[PDB]
Amino acid sequence: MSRLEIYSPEGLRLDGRRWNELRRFESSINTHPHAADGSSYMEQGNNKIITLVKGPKEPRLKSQMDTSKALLNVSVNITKFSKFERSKSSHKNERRVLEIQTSLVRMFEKNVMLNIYPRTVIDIEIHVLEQDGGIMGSLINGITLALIDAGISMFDYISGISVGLYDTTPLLDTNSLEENAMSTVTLGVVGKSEKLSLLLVEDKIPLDRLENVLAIGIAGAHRVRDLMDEELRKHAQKRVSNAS
Amino acid sequence: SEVITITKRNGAFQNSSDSQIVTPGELVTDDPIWMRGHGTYFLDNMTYSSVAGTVSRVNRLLSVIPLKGRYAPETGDHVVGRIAEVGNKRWKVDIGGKQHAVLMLGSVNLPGGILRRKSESDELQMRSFLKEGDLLNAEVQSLFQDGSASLHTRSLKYGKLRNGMFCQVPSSLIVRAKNHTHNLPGNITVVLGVNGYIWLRKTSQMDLARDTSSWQIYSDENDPSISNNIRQAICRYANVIKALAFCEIGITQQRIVSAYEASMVYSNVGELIEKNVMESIGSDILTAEKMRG
Amino acid sequence: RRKRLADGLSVTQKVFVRSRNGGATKIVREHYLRSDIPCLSRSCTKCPQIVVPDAQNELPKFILSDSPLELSAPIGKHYVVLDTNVVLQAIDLLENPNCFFDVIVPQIVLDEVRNKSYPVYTRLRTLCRDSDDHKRFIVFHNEFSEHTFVERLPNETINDRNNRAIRKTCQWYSEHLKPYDINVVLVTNDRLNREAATKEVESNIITKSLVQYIELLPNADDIRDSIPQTFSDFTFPEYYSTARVMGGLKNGVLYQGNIQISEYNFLEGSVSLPRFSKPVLIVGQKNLNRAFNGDQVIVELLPQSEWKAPVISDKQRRLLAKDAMIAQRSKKIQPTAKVVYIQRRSWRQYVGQLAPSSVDPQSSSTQNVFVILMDKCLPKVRIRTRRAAELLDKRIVISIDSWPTTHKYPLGHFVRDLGTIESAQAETEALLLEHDVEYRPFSKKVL
Amino acid sequence: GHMSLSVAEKSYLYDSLASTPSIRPDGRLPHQFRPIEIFTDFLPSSNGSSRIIASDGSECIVSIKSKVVDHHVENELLQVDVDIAGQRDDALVVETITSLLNKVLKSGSGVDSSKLQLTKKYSFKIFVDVLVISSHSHPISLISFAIYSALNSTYLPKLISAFDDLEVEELPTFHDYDMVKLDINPPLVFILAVVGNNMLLDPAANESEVANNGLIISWSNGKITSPIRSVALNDSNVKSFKPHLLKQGLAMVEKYAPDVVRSLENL
Amino acid sequence: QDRRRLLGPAAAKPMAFSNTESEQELSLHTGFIENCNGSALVEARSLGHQTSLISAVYGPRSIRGSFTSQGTISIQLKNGLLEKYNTNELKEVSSFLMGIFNSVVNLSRYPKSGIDIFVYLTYDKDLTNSQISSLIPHCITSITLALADAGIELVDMAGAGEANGTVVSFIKNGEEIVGFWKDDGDDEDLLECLDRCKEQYNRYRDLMISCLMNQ
Amino acid sequence: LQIREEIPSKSWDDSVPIWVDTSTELESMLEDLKNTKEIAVDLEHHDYRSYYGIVCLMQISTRERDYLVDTLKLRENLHILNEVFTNPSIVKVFHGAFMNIIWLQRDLGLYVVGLFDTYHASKAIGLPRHSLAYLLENFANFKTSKKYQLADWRIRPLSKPMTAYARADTHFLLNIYDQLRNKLIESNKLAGVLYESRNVAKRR
RNA sequence: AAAAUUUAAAUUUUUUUUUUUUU
Repeated sequence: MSRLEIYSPEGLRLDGRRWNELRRFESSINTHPHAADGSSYMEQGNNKIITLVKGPKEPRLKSQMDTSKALLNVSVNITKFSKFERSKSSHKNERRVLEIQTSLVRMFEKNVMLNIYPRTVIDIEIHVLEQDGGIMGSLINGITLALIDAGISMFDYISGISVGLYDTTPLLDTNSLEENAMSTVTLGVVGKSEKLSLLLVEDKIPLDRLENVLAIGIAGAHRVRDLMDEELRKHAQKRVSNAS
Repeated sequence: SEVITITKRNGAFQNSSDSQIVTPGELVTDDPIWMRGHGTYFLDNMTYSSVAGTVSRVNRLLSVIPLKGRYAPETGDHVVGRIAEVGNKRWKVDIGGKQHAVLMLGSVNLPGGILRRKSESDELQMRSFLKEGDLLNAEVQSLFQDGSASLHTRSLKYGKLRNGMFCQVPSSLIVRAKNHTHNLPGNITVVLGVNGYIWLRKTSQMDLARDTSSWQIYSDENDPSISNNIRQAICRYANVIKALAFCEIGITQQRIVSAYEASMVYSNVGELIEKNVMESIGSDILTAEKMRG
Repeated sequence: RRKRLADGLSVTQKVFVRSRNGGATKIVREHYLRSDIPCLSRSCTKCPQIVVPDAQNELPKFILSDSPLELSAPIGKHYVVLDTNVVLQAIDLLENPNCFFDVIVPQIVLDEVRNKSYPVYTRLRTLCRDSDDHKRFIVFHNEFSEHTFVERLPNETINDRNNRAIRKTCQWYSEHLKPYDINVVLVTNDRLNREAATKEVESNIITKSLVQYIELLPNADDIRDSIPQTFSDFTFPEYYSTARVMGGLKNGVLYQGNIQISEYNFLEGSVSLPRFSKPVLIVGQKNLNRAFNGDQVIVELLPQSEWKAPVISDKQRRLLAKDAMIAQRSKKIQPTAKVVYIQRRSWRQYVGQLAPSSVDPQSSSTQNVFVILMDKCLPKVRIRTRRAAELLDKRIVISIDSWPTTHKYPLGHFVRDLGTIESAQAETEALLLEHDVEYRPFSKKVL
Repeated sequence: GHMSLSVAEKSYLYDSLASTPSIRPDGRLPHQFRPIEIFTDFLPSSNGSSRIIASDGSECIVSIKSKVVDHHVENELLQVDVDIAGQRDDALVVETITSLLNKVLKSGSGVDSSKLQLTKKYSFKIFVDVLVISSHSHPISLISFAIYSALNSTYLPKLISAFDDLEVEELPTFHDYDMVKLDINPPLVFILAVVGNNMLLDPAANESEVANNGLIISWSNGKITSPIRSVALNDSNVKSFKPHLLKQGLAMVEKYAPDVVRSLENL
Repeated sequence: QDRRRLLGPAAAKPMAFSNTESEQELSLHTGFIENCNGSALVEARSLGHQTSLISAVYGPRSIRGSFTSQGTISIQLKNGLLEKYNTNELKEVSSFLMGIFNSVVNLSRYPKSGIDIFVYLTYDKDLTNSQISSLIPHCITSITLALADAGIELVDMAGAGEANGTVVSFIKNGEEIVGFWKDDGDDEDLLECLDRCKEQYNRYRDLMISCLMNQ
Repeated sequence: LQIREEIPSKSWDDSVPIWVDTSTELESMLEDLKNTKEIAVDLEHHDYRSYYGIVCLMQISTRERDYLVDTLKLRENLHILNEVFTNPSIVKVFHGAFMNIIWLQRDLGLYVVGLFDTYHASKAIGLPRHSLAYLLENFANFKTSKKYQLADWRIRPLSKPMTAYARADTHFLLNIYDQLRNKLIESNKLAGVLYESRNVAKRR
């Protein structure tokens, strides 16, 4: 029994949001010029991520080398101050995390034009600072910045969002309070399409909603890569207008 | 009269000519007549960019030049290499670009010249002439199938550095010209690499020879006679590089001279590090750019 | 501070510290205001312009009529906006079918109830959805409302901004209800909140108390006995503080369970504790400490000086608590306990009968009466009331209001007017509810 | 280390800095530091936050989370925990710097744990939690600086009830909005280096490379204090040292220390 | 738990108990480990405090990494039986160890060659009714004797002396200092902190050279 | 060099900036400023409609009365203001007094000796925000005008809240020089404040 | 009317056990 109010009959959420609404969504480009040529910062609500990309460059060992394409390393940093309650132990080989480290690779095996970057290394650095739930799709949207943040060869935008289900009703952009309150699904959505990169369900879901549930998140996901685009573009105008 | 810049800003993560600017995933056109080059991929009509950059339409060739990326190596360029590794008869050496350049064993100026011919005992002395991290003048020959290219030293003018100091910049602000070695009043010399690597040293006689012994081409020696008036004059040219680099300024040899004489306000050379004052001198030259040419 | 979104939409941070298990756990949330907040009424024509469907694709129903009970000018037509306290005092007055048909529930008022009582919070959740043609309850989410949202002022407690926002909540209302001359009546019980509007501080606002509202009804005689509310031989003790009992629970000091107060002995009862085998008696009227039978309480053992044969530190009591289990194995002298806090009242609505001694025949005015309850184990309740000559040969519903320090018998108020003593219909009725039988017809949300 | 430099420089760099009119590669005065940027108060889930920017783009953030604890069952009332990006837990420079600042912030050495004291039975466990994005330096004296601002950017919720839990043993109560700033006098740390007969302040990485040896000096309370360690930067150029040079640097720190402090004691 | 070792059943616990200028002294011995090429044995006993520890040499071992011009030192501090110093407490000392020997060892004599140093904080009494800081100088002495036993090119018998929570390491019969370590103490006691350290250093190095030249 | 207590400026409705409309009231200031051993100073400049530069406005204030200097034709006639402004007995209190002097030095070459800096001198003792939006907030109880300061003062007469804002900014830096004339002697950083004032008025 | 003219793409191994985040 929860002593609180999940979703109002008057249509409202905890901050008063509707079921089809987002948090405040902020990106940034070239946050760290002195660090790497890929440096981008995310605020999606209180989900705050520093995203860092190194490459395309020489390996540390000739063993870790291919004569066909690039490699992709995922290093996730969950701080012990990432949550309200401070976690005791470190996470650096936690089997929960390694799954995502697998996950973003196979999500991003297929945007990178791998053949045109052979014998070189791409390393993607993650710094999870403030954690607000919706944690999975929070990452991917930070990734899509960071590859463009160096301008690496690719096909498309890739969008990510967790959308939750309170009993019948979809919830775009849940939080961790709502995440522990109901069943949620995250979608790794590619560009403008209807094709998926990531699809992950932990919670128990009745089958019959799911087609409708999947039909929800696309309009959210399309508005994601929407808001990424111009925000890059108004940055992109700021270069040449003052470069030239 | 200070030690450190401590200025405070609390409560925030952060403080917060027309051409086509295109994104990845974006259609350019589907006129089939266009040709498809760099930054471009496609499906039979659909012209699709892949980076954050600009549409370049060359006369039937459409291609996308990005804005962000590493240094692109091209042949015949005058850059600076830092010695990464030694191979079989090969060397590895950083450009700053995507990968290392390679450098053949006989690709270098031998002491005594060509009268010193080949020897298999030379690979027993690879570490003799060269070792790690060292800096030099190199001449970009040609490439491989990927885009990785190689170097050589076909002159006396190319060779291992000494007599000064290194600095480095983004590769963008370095402008192209028909010349790259430059000699500056103060009896000193900039060796602007294209790739973003910058070596200063004292003007040699060979430098003086450009405008009117040979066994010292792998030495770690300098001229022993180095005044502080040399040395402190190095640092004044040193910071004004980073001034223009912080101010995003295309390097003109004269602008440096213009940077140097504008820096004659300040004799305290340590004051050449200020975010404002570099920007102020940066603001000086751009205003001074609005007079001459 | 606050920030803006491009939809004209506001975003700010509400942040607090969770005090659970004594921890100091800082909790931060973002907060949104919207500008599509409906006024939810019949007469307004612009809040129905902004109403948008839900995920089930519905635009909801705007039910508060143009026609309230109209009263004596300068009331005229009016709506009612409440206090939590007047709800906390008079929750059953709200459930009168005879009156109060059109009430806005403010969101903060909704929350303090959800802060205070869970099944009372059910009833407002019950009434608002089960509002009908007659009686109409809405919930206005005023702190989701942009135009009624306020902040924490400097040097402020949380109580101040509560009263101020409710005052702010009413302030928008008549402004939106100027075009139809239906007023808004703010009801309170707080004398300091009945002080700042005496000067009419900012708003020319309808600040009346309960009785100051009750004294303006056309039919207020029937309902004023549903208004909630020396008498001394000694003084009863009190119940321990919050940090005292939470400080008592972990150490093994304090115990909770259920108590049974005997009918054949009104002043003696035992509990069944989880640590303890035998039913541990609590002896003494002060030691029962003005709780009722069946309630959830918090008890403390008594010293062996008060143990019965058929200190400052809790370092002593625990070692004495071990001696209780020894004395539990004795069954020759067994320990006594007393209550020190009440985990929960098992109060509800109650039905009884009055005392003929308590009533004056010649009087017509207000007077004290005690109610003889149908529960044999529970004592009489002093009822300050007018119409006792009516209700003496009649069945009644009360509800217990409070227990202050002095009163040997509690303050409560009559709620529902039932019918004649040993009439078959009325004796049918209380036979249902005092046996907990639902009888009410199926409501509008049922059908 | 980080960098690999060339030998011909290494002479000239060891030449120019060991000048008797000593010359930095950027040519500052020998006691100067380098320009930085200092941000805090930006992780609003935390008791305090911090964000500091170097001139070479070295980068760190230190977080402040607190916790209420019994101050009798636990000795260390204040804990430091450090993360460097790019490195294993097992590495050396990690653990030494980690173990260092614990000593620097011992509970009654320069730390005024009475200000941390909640009750006669309880107090505040604090967590100095450190994430370094990048460094090109022996990073330590940078890291103290943000922490100094981090403690100067930390608010704590207010006690409501009383504080004597020996007899009555009350469970302590906090207000839900009222925070008070931690009054504290945090220490500071300075990296030193010895070249020939010269002693530079704030060694940059080039300056850090060529040095014969270097120091770490603990500043607290407006004076010099412990922990103090002689410290290697490289290990190809490690030379010994006259002690008066060691005696020289102390006031050389000290007569320029509070001006850096007052620049940061500036609000 | 740890699947690699025998740690007993988990719910057990170890046993618990409750309450119901001076001289330092040595006994220094070499040549007693046949795995190594340099061994040294140290007894210490001082006033409430008796301490024994072992320094072990492996060198020159090959380096599978790459080319270096010269040698490279590796130092391990490991708990012995009773006293358990903290993990991060250990390696800080290991950091402080390496700095001094990098003003000692002719690494230039030893290209592409490794140095392995194993120090076993084997057993310590502290019967006294910065606890690691009291054991610093004896390490350097214990290392130096083992490094003489492997016969490696060492410039000086360098040693450290202690004065009350302060460790200062010398060369040239004290005429230069090579390693400095300070905890809390007084203020500006440095000049006396020169002295008592120096004379123990003046004591110890003579004890060391007796241990070898008389053998 | 002798500190006093905090003496704020006069009452805000007790004064409007009585501007110098010709050489007459321009001479009214040089007779009034030649008697005070302290003076508040401010200026405004537009870098748009001139190459040599036209200082759009100037504010010069005593302990009670503040001026608004009309410097269109008196740009060439601002040479008489140094009759009190080049004096060692009278500090000229301004916040960042470079372009208040240098634009009067670009066209008029004016004698600069002995001005009291309020902008960067606030940073050394530790008044954190050097802007006139803070000193009018913390020491003068006023509001700033930021979009109007980007706007010029080339024509005359000027706008009255715009002449109330920079004069509040003149009351700002003077009250950022009121307690700065007090607290400088305490924290042992006042000796650098005179040499920094010496570094601004000397080299050109 | 003969005569003839051009290229060149990189090889053989260094690491520390899995809890544990608010019905």
